Amino acid sequence: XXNXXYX
Ligand SMILES: *[C@@H]1O[C@H](CO)[C@@H](O)[C@H](O)[C@H]1O[C@H]1C[C@](C)(N)[C@H](O)[C@H](C)O1
Repeated sequence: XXNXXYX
């Protein structure tokens, strides 16, 4: 799960 980036 979670997410992140940076785009
Ligand atoms: C993004 O995740 C890293 C790893 O857990 C943390 O060290 C970091 O503090 C975190 O960044 C925060 C601050 C930011 C970039 N303004 C965003 O709100 C993110 C989602 O959370």
